[PDB]
Amino acid sequence: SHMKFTVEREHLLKPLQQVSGPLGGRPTLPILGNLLLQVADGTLSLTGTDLEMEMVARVALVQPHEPGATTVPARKFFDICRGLPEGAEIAVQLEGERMLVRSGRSRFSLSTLPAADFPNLDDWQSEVEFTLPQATMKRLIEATQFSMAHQDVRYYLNGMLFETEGEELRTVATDGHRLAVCSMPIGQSLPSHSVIVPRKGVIELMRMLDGGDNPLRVQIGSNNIRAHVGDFIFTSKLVDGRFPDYRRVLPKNPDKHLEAGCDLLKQAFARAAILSNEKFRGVRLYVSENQLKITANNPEQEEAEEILDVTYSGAEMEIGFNVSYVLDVLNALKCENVRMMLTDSVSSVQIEDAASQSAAYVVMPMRL
Amino acid sequence: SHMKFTVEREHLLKPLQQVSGPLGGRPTLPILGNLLLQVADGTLSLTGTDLEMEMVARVALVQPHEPGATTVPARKFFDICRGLPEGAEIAVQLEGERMLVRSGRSRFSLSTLPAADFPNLDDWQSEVEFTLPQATMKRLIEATQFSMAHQDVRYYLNGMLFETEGEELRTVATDGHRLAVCSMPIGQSLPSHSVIVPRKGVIELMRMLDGGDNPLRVQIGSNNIRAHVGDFIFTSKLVDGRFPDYRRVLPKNPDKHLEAGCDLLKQAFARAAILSNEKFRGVRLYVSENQLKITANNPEQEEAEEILDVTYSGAEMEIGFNVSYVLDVLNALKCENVRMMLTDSVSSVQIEDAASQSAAYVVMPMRL
Amino acid sequence: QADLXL
Amino acid sequence: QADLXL
Repeated sequence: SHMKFTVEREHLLKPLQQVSGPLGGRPTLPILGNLLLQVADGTLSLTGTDLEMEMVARVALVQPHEPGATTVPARKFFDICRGLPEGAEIAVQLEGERMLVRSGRSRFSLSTLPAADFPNLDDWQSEVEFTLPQATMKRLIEATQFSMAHQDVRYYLNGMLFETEGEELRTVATDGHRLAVCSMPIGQSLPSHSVIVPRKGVIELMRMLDGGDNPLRVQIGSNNIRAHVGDFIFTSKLVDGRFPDYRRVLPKNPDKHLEAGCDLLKQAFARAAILSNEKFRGVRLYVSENQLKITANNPEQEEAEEILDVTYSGAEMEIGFNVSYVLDVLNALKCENVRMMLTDSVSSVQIEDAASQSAAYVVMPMRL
Repeated sequence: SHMKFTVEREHLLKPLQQVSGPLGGRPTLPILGNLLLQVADGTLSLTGTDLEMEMVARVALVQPHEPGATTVPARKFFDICRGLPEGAEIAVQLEGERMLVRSGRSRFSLSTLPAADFPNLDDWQSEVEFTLPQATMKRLIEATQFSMAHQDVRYYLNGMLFETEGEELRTVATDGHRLAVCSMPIGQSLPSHSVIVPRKGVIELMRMLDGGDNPLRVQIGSNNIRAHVGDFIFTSKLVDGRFPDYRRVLPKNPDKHLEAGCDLLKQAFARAAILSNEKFRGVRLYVSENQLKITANNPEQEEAEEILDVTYSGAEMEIGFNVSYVLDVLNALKCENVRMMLTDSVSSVQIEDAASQSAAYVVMPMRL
Repeated sequence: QADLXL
Repeated sequence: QADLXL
């Protein structure tokens, strides 16, 4: 190969950072630490992969260039380009098994691995397609991602449900103790479809959405998902499993409704958490006419107690929660007031913005 | 104990953070995770220790209070005060073996350990005393601390030499490969004295200084040091050993002098470092008439090369250095131009601000 | 901790 | 790496 290109540092830095996204997780196969570089039809393509997902960036080439392909260590190449001064011109050329980088009086010779060895995802067909604002996709992911399981044996929970229904796009995430669900209108009629995006890909897609107005084109296949925004393309294999129905966890007929200031609740739970058991993180909620009492105890017999003025008219009840799950929800709700819908001490609780029904959170209580 | 006090959160946060400094993440003894609280003569005193050093803070009490003393978990007490809202009034009282903390409708009951069990450093006599501005002490420590050894077998290097000579205070730090020395006038005739402050104490003393109008009073005993600034008192045991002589490391008659822009040198070494050996971090410097060439190679046979215009009149020479040691010096020198004094490829090199002789840095080369 | 009835 | 002659 005789791949050759010359590009401005400023046009290369964001693409490098973006395609280096799937390179987390310390992969064993050495080429997985490399980026695939391809020159063809006046375009430089950069690809980063982890075998499950691919991140692609396209850079227009206006300066003399020669077609070809190679793979280069991602971290070293990024650090070199990042380390060069603002407005630097980066001249790249291949010499046998080495990639030469020239800028000003700086020269770098990098070891390569053949482009022919770079893993790629199998070709697939899109079956569902739609366009939506970047901010809408980001909101759907940010509102629910903290509720995804991390390394659960129920592999289908280590990710996020993306469901199309009517004119809405819905995201669902659960770890079996708590659930998050967000729905947004996308002003387009859609077929009923649901897919599971792996957690690693969900995170990388969310980090890819940084621009404003700019539309996101989504293509969903039987085993893959693709999202394109500007010069960036995110592709991932889907999790091949059946996701639980979120409707099963929603309180059937909640008879108890609590309303309180979001920040006031958040700060009271955060202080009470200090004296909660380090392992179980249990807090006790005492709900009575217009008052909430939060208590936390630990094995050292230390105790925290917080009393808040809230809006509540119902029967008095005591309920236990893992304070971290409650704090995660309150931190996700960027609002003034919070609503809590309860039934009894052993049943699920729904937490929402008192003013909006777009995102619902369900936390299962603890006996303690 | 009768101990009772009420103080503003804003007057308690800085003292709590400061006295907690010597506290390790894993105390071997439960009392070592506690802060001693003492009320006497209208003052609240707070003490934290690790047995080698102690940090004391004094808070004036203007609201009703009762004398007494107790010890309380540092982390929990700090988190409670930090977690309370801005402008909160914190009311503290003892109730049996628990310490009650009350603010608004927030109530916290903490476990205590008797004040009589709190470890105290032994009584000692000061033999050397002087006063200097906080900014002067901060400069002396900041200019040299990065060159202290961390866990060297030569225990006397895991710290900093503080030396008084004439009207000057000098700090020396070395790890056996590189050395840093800074001298400042203190406008007071002093006896010739030198002591070794443990590295943990050096870091503690550094963090307590904020470069304000408050002078720092230093007291040096045969086995201890004490530093008083404003309402803070830092005391540490000294390292019982003999510190080597910095003067024998200084190039005797350097025949080669290099001058270059500090940032230009720093950025060239930082880029060349990317392709240096990960363990040994070796870079090669080739000095010729008004030119510096920096090269770095790794076991993967990758190579970085940087060429710089410098001021250099001397015979051509090749010298190897650990790039991290060079970068540490350049980062410590907050200046425009740097001077490098060399003899040959096997001898020590002195680095300093081309415009100031206040601080000097000596780096021993690596064989090429 | 109770499980959500998934 | 050469040692400083301490």
